[PDB]
Amino acid sequence: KTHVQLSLPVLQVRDVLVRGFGDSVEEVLSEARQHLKDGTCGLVEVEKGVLPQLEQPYVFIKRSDAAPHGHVMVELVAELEGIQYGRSGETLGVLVPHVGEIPVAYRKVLLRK
Repeated sequence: KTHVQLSLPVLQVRDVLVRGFGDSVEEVLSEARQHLKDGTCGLVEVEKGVLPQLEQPYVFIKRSDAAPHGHVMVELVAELEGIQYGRSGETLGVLVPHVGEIPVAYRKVLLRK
């Protein structure tokens, strides 16, 4: 399927144990997609002071359209030293590995895969 319904655990930035997906734009997009497929991907909501507490390159989920069955359609955009790889809508948050952190909420998304 071109899209997959996912429910992403929303993590507090100070709880996150693994603060990024790797060391290159291509690696972090690769790893983010693998973790999204494996159900091992968390979401951190972006506010003042969040991104400097995480590791670049960043992987964002961004709204790709204006929401089937409650799931917002999203796609992945990576960022490294202020350059983004991808073009999409509003940021819903930054993706990180999930390794058992307790979430504060869930974000229902339809991921363009």
